[PDB]
Amino acid sequence: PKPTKGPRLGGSSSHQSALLANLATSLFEHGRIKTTEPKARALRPYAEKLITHAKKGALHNRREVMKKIRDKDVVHTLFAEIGPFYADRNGGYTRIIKVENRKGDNAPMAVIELVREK
Amino acid sequence: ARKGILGTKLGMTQVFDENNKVVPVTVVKAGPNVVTRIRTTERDGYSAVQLAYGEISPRKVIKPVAGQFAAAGVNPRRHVAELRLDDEAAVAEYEVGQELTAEIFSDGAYVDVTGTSKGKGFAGTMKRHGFRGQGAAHGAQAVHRRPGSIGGCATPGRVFKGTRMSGRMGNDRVTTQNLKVHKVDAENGVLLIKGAIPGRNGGLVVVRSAIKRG
Amino acid sequence: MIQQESRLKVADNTGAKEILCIRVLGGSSRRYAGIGDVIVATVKDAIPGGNVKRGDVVKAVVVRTVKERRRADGSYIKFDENAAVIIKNDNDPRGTRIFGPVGRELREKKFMKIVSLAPEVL
Amino acid sequence: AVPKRRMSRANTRSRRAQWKAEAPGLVTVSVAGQQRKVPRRLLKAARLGLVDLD
Amino acid sequence: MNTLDFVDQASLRDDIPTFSPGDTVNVHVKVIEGSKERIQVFKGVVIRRQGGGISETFTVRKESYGVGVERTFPVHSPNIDHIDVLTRGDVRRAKLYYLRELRGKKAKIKEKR
RNA sequence: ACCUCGAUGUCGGCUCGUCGCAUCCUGGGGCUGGAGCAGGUCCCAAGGGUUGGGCUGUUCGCCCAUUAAAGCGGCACGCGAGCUGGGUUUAGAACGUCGUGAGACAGUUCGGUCUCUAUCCGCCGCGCGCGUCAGAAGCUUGAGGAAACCUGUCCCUAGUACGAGAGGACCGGGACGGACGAACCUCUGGUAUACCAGUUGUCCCACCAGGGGCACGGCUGGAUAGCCACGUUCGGACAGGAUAACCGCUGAAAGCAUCUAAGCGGGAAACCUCUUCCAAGACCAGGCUUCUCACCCUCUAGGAGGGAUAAGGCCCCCCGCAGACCACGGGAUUGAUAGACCAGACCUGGAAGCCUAGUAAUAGGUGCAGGGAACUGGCACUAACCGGCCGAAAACUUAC
RNA sequence: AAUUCCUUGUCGGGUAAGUUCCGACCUGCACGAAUGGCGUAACGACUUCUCAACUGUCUCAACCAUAGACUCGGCGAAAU
RNA sequence: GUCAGGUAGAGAAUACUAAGGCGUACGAGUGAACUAUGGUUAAGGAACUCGGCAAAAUGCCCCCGUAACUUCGGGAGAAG
Ligand SMILES: [Mg+2]
Ligand SMILES: [Mg+2]
Ligand SMILES: [Mg+2]
Ligand SMILES: [Mg+2]
Ligand SMILES: [Mg+2]
Ligand SMILES: [Mg+2]
Ligand SMILES: [Mg+2]
Ligand SMILES: [Mg+2]
Ligand SMILES: [Mg+2]
Ligand SMILES: [Mg+2]
Ligand SMILES: [Mg+2]
Ligand SMILES: [Mg+2]
Ligand SMILES: [Mg+2]
Ligand SMILES: [Mg+2]
Ligand SMILES: [Mg+2]
Ligand SMILES: [Mg+2]
Ligand SMILES: [Mg+2]
Ligand SMILES: [Mg+2]
Ligand SMILES: [Mg+2]
Ligand SMILES: [Mg+2]
Ligand SMILES: [Mg+2]
Ligand SMILES: [Mg+2]
Ligand SMILES: [Mg+2]
Ligand SMILES: [Mg+2]
Ligand SMILES: [Mg+2]
Ligand SMILES: [Mg+2]
Ligand SMILES: [Mg+2]
Ligand SMILES: [Mg+2]
Ligand SMILES: [Mg+2]
Ligand SMILES: [Mg+2]
Ligand SMILES: [Mg+2]
Ligand SMILES: [Mg+2]
Ligand SMILES: [Mg+2]
Ligand SMILES: [Mg+2]
Ligand SMILES: [Mg+2]
Ligand SMILES: [Mg+2]
Ligand SMILES: [Mg+2]
Ligand SMILES: [Mg+2]
Ligand SMILES: [Mg+2]
Ligand SMILES: [Mg+2]
Ligand SMILES: [Mg+2]
Ligand SMILES: [Mg+2]
Ligand SMILES: [Mg+2]
Ligand SMILES: [Mg+2]
Ligand SMILES: [Mg+2]
Ligand SMILES: [Mg+2]
Ligand SMILES: [Mg+2]
Ligand SMILES: [Mg+2]
Ligand SMILES: [Mg+2]
Ligand SMILES: [Mg+2]
Ligand SMILES: [Mg+2]
Ligand SMILES: [Mg+2]
Ligand SMILES: [Mg+2]
Ligand SMILES: [Mg+2]
Ligand SMILES: [Mg+2]
Ligand SMILES: [Mg+2]
Ligand SMILES: [Mg+2]
Ligand SMILES: [Mg+2]
Ligand SMILES: [Mg+2]
Ligand SMILES: [Mg+2]
Ligand SMILES: [Mg+2]
Ligand SMILES: [Mg+2]
Ligand SMILES: [Mg+2]
Ligand SMILES: [Mg+2]
Ligand SMILES: [Mg+2]
Ligand SMILES: [Mg+2]
Ligand SMILES: [Mg+2]
Ligand SMILES: [Mg+2]
Ligand SMILES: [Mg+2]
Ligand SMILES: [Mg+2]
Ligand SMILES: [Mg+2]
Ligand SMILES: [Mg+2]
Ligand SMILES: [Mg+2]
Ligand SMILES: [Mg+2]
Ligand SMILES: [Mg+2]
Ligand SMILES: [Mg+2]
Ligand SMILES: [Mg+2]
Ligand SMILES: [Mg+2]
Ligand SMILES: [Mg+2]
Ligand SMILES: [Mg+2]
Ligand SMILES: [Mg+2]
Ligand SMILES: [Mg+2]
Repeated sequence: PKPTKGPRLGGSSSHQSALLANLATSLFEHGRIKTTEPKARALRPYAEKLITHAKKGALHNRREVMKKIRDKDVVHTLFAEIGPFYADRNGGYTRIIKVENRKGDNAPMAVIELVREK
Repeated sequence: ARKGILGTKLGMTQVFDENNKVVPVTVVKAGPNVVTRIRTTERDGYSAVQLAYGEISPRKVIKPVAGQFAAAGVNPRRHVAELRLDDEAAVAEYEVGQELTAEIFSDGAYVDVTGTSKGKGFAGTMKRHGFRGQGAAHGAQAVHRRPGSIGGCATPGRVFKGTRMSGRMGNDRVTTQNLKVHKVDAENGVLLIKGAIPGRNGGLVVVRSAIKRG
Repeated sequence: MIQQESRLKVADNTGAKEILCIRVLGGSSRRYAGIGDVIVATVKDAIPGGNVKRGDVVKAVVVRTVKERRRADGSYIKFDENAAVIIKNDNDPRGTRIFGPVGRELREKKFMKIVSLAPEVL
Repeated sequence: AVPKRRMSRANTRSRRAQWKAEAPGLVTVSVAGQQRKVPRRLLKAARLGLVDLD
Repeated sequence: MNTLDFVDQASLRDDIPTFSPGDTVNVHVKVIEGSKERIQVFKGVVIRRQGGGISETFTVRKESYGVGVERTFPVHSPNIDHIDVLTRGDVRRAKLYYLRELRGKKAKIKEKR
């Protein structure tokens, strides 16, 4: 995907790599999370790449998703109940909805979740 | 007398010469242009022709603009600009609603291009005006790249209005002069410019007959 | 691309091996030297029985440059080592036989003896 | 550098008066039988049921 | 869609043979010398190729007496009498940028079989 | 010794310029002890430019190699709230000299803290409010400002004119160069932190196989787009008008004579236009069309206050090669702005697994393979909407 | 010369050029023998000069990821 | 002042880890200059500068072989 244009979100490449992997894992584990809105914007490409890999189940995709997100539990649930459940849907896997601004620092939070209409 | 036409830059490439050389060429899409107005000296104070270009849906155009286009007798266009004439002999050949395409130019004649330069952002003095940086060593004290002295002291005690220093560049009209046209077409209005012209991909450029040599 | 203090090869049999550039010629604030530019260079070392001794101030023309130089057909030149040819006031070499290839630009720069005598022109 | 004289009432207050805030518009949406108020950013989210309002 | 395709086709040149970076090729160069036309032979190794539609462009590099030499022509050049690739070469890099700093026995090019 | 000792920081170097002309070249003229080139001198002329190095802290100066030249000066001996402390200009020590002595020496030699977050003026850029007389959208003319303004070599005329010879013309063409500025990413390169691969050590996922985590991206080879120059194009006019110096015509005062006092003129990088950008906040606030051109209430009928509207605008959304925030630009279902899918190009270079041969570290096949951002199109699968807010004529005088 | 104002003394080596350096001459303003003289193997975060490699110190800067600078939210300074 | 694990290791250096304790009390975003900490860079390699200041570069183990000079230890890990 297109890289973040400005100075990066978390403050370094390794840090955002770990951050994005953790966000993707937690979001796929749970289903609906509330996070910083630009963070969800930058989250969208990673989760969508995971959905793309999931659509075609195979050993190479097993290893690709493993090397990306580092959890046997989340990769298994991803390949078992998320994967085939988006077989007939092309693109548009996540929804971004923003909510009341944070009290701590007035940062705009957005609730990002999988599409469960179908 | 003086010809002109609007265009759009989409790419920039090279083409081969009949003298067996190679020449870089700028893609300019001089799409079809329609005359929307005529300017007469007795009624307005000068002589010019106004042109409109592009395709916009009738609801995306502002209602006064759509009404003006309907009064002109042509369908709505995207952007509007004019070309200024110098005598009524060239005025008489242009009439309201006339359509102009790219074959009006003949290859072998210089052209002048005018467009908006790229948006470079708020840039430092040395990058903007081509200053010289000082030593990044030998004991510099955090003035590595910042210009420095500006003028005298207590006489005149000021800056000399017009001093060249920091500010935003680009995002302004810039003209390039005396350019080859390498090859023109009649089918879909595509005109070629040997060299590099200022602007952007999918941007707006206007080409006019060269004033320098023509 | 030859500048002041530039360190060059010799492609001649005059008796010199290594020359140091002195100035680049051609005009005020002359800044770079390209293939077919007459420059002035000084000899750092030489063959013991050579015609020219070290320390002489001799005019030279550069023929082999590492940096790309375009031609009319877009032809870019990357050579392997910066080399020059020792020249005299009569636009003629001081040597009699030449090492390595040469570029076409010398032909347009009127230097005929070098381009004719070189083993192959490229 | 430092200031050397006290900047006057008019200067201080005139500079300060430009710093303010702007009140936005509100959007009424019919969800769950109640009409509640969101910014237009949340109209679709409110109709579908994807935004949390205390 | 590279809308310049129907303008490129006007000057597009036929009988273009296939070549890849790292292939050994020679080019004939038409040179006018004193109002006289003649033909030269320049052998070399292609190091990069960048297409442009009608503007497919490539470089040719050779080695002479241990020092490299180059000529750079685009594909549809009317100066090129013939593009006679000698043997198709196999190179790991499609751009041979690193070939600048390999000397002598280092700067050889693999031959596909 | 008139201002400054309840503080005006000092020489040089770097960056950054500005102004005058007593002008270095380029430009135009007068004279010669100016055969021709090659000169010397004086006038007019500030448009443009005016080297890099070795030496020393240097200014200066000497030397080395070109170009057209390597100008003179003023601007707190331009410029430290822009930078350097090399010397002058503290505290050590030493040499030589002076002084029996502490110490000193416009004598020398070594190292020796350079602080300040911009209030105003000024400046470089970008914004909010208001008026241009009903209210809005476009296009603009343009007074008035800015930018730029440099130049070398070769061939023909013609080795003719000339000159004893050697030597060698004016003017004009044609072609080819440089330094400077403007623009751009086709080439060619630089960079490339979600792209690929190779590799050392360590830790982890039940075993291995394979993977990842960290060690400046752990170290390197690359590299799409974007940004950029070393890369590629273009420009420095032609011509027109009035002029400096200069050269003239017919001509008198003064029968002549005289470029001038009447008049008519030629005459340069100077001057005004011509080239490019800004520009109606240009307050004489300019001009041409297009669009909604009538619903009220209240105070008291003099005007004023409040509400309900259209065109249009704003908010908000996705965003952009537009951007510090703003501003600018695109689109909103009657939809391709952003995201993804597919395809293609491109980068990367032979994935995983299985089998075969080899005891082994491997190699081969399945296969132009696997993986992959910014490049192009098709599809609404997702996000930008059952919508709110700003926003319409006091009139009078003359002629027709 | 850690002593030399004229002085960048003159002569030789190094580079294109060397007011520094090295080697000699003595015209030692104003060296000099225990406030020691001349050399000296070894050492020195000592002084000065040259050389090969190395490099953005430079020609001439470009790009990239950081921490500020920027906007928003919270608290909230000073020299004058 | 006292306890001193594993793998590489000459090691109490250094890199990653166990036992064990922390992310140390302002944050969320926007490719601006510019400042600071770093990486890379065509090609030339000290041409800037008072000075190669800073940077860049070699760097470990085992072998082969190492000059002028000297107080006979050294110089010497010379250099390669
Ligand atoms: Mg520029
Ligand atoms: Mg600089
Ligand atoms: Mg610094
Ligand atoms: Mg006094
Ligand atoms: Mg006083
Ligand atoms: Mg004081
Ligand atoms: Mg001062
Ligand atoms: Mg001072
Ligand atoms: Mg004068
Ligand atoms: Mg003259
Ligand atoms: Mg004279
Ligand atoms: Mg002058
Ligand atoms: Mg000028
Ligand atoms: Mg110097
Ligand atoms: Mg001055
Ligand atoms: Mg001063
Ligand atoms: Mg000054
Ligand atoms: Mg001064
Ligand atoms: Mg300051
Ligand atoms: Mg100040
Ligand atoms: Mg002192
Ligand atoms: Mg001092
Ligand atoms: Mg003392
Ligand atoms: Mg004594
Ligand atoms: Mg005494
Ligand atoms: Mg005493
Ligand atoms: Mg000291
Ligand atoms: Mg101080
Ligand atoms: Mg301070
Ligand atoms: Mg302030
Ligand atoms: Mg004007
Ligand atoms: Mg590169
Ligand atoms: Mg790059
Ligand atoms: Mg990375
Ligand atoms: Mg593991
Ligand atoms: Mg690790
Ligand atoms: Mg690190
Ligand atoms: Mg690498
Ligand atoms: Mg770029
Ligand atoms: Mg008379
Ligand atoms: Mg007369
Ligand atoms: Mg107005
Ligand atoms: Mg509206
Ligand atoms: Mg907008
Ligand atoms: Mg490639
Ligand atoms: Mg594998
Ligand atoms: Mg892609
Ligand atoms: Mg696209
Ligand atoms: Mg209202
Ligand atoms: Mg009134
Ligand atoms: Mg001495
Ligand atoms: Mg002395
Ligand atoms: Mg002595
Ligand atoms: Mg001396
Ligand atoms: Mg020195
Ligand atoms: Mg003496
Ligand atoms: Mg004495
Ligand atoms: Mg004694
Ligand atoms: Mg004594
Ligand atoms: Mg002693
Ligand atoms: Mg001694
Ligand atoms: Mg000694
Ligand atoms: Mg470098
Ligand atoms: Mg520079
Ligand atoms: Mg990056
Ligand atoms: Mg921060
Ligand atoms: Mg900051
Ligand atoms: Mg900031
Ligand atoms: Mg505060
Ligand atoms: Mg220990
Ligand atoms: Mg650790
Ligand atoms: Mg612990
Ligand atoms: Mg900064
Ligand atoms: Mg830095
Ligand atoms: Mg590198
Ligand atoms: Mg270099
Ligand atoms: Mg050196
Ligand atoms: Mg010096
Ligand atoms: Mg150091
Ligand atoms: Mg030794
Ligand atoms: Mg030894
Ligand atoms: Mg050693």
